[PDB]
Amino acid sequence: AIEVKLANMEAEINTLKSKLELTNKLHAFSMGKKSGKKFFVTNHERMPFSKVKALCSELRGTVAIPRNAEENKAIQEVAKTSAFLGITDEVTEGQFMYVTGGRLTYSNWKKDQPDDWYGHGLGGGEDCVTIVDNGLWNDISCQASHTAVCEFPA
Amino acid sequence: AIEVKLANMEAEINTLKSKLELTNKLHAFSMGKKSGKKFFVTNHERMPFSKVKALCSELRGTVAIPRNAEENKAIQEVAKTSAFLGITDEVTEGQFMYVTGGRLTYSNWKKDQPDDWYGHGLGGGEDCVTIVDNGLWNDISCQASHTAVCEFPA
Amino acid sequence: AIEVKLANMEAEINTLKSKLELTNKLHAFSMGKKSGKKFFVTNHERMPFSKVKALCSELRGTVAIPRNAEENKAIQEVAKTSAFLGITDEVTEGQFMYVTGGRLTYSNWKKDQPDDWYGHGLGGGEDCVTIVDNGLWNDISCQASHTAVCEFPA
Ligand SMILES: [Ca+2]
Ligand SMILES: [Ca+2]
Ligand SMILES: [Ca+2]
Ligand SMILES: [Ca+2]
Ligand SMILES: [Ca+2]
Ligand SMILES: [Ca+2]
Ligand SMILES: [Ca+2]
Ligand SMILES: [Ca+2]
Ligand SMILES: [Cl-]
Ligand SMILES: [Cl-]
Repeated sequence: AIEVKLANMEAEINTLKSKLELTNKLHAFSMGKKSGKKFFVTNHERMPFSKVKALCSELRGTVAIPRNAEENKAIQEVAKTSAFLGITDEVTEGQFMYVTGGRLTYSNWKKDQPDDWYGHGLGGGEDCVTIVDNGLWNDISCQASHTAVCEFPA
Repeated sequence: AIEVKLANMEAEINTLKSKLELTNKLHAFSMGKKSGKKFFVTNHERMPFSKVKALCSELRGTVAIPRNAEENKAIQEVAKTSAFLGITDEVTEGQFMYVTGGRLTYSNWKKDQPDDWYGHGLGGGEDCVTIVDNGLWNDISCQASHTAVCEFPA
Repeated sequence: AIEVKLANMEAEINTLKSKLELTNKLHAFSMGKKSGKKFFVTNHERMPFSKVKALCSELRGTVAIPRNAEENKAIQEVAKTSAFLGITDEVTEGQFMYVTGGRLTYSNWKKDQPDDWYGHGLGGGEDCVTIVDNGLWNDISCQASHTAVCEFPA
């Protein structure tokens, strides 16, 4: 009994691991993940930047980051409306960095952006960035509520 | 050593349980579940009430129930058409009841509703309720087939 | 106490098996699987036939196969564009077989199809099959890239 039972349970566990792996692969496929390509997902909820970061982290992902023109379109395609990107200049004004560290390698800044505008009325300038429906970027208040779009690896 | 092996397997199972909880959260998210809000989902197949209860209960859910405005809205936006609500007046006509227990509070009936049209010839009167595209409710025979839309806790 | 821990472990694994089954049922439902019907899913990615086969097999599914008009409509609605079907005449030219075995029965060929056309330039004739926007079929090169649509049992 004992050792045989324990050995069986090891196989039961290993089997459940593979089944859950498959379940994850099937769910990623159903949500449009393309082979060897990172994928973006949203629940279409609007919330402040801090909450987006917290939510994506809780899903073991990150706030969507467009690294090139293709991903930028992929993100605008998933969001539909304005969405926060994992890029901010909170650490040093004027210097945008990825939430995952490092300076920008790609940008699609809209005409007259970024400007750290104060007139929004939420207080402070603008330290966060949103991708709008046309794919263009705009620095906005991290306090404002925009669509949460999480990114998961390729 | 048996005990060590056993402890290592307990740790594995705990990892699997966490991974499954994550799988569930990411799925809810991908299907639009909003933070702190009920989760409404549908496959679009229409069937009699008893079947919907059996189906949602198989998924550890309940037939949708719009307890307030936003919820009634969410349901009507996920249903796309006439879908059963978890409400019935089989204990006392006119006295609708949440299948989960409790007297009907919020409501969005249609004019001339409920009429309890006992005359369809398929099974008594109209003891069930369906929400339609316009969000309004109508009392319908529980024998009739309508869209299955389940709800899951916030 | 070894035996108590082993018995709790058995119960833990079963609870996990039960939870994963529910997760799979919920996912299929959210993906549009009707009761007692097989369901079709796509990530909307285009690739050669061998790739689609490999991908669906990895998910424990098979390349979509219409066995009647309803299923043909279901697949057509899911794909939204040209997609490979699990039907080919690669074993014996002119005779179409299902990838899971057996001679093709139900068909929905477009007028003048199949024609084993070589004029595409991809080399060889046309041994695979795509369902197009209107639901009609066309034999095509297995080397061409079409939408990956997988089928999972009822
Ligand atoms: Ca076993
Ligand atoms: Ca700034
Ligand atoms: Ca700005
Ligand atoms: Ca009644
Ligand atoms: Ca009525
Ligand atoms: Ca326990
Ligand atoms: Ca051929
Ligand atoms: Ca052809
Ligand atoms: Cl800010
Ligand atoms: Cl071919």
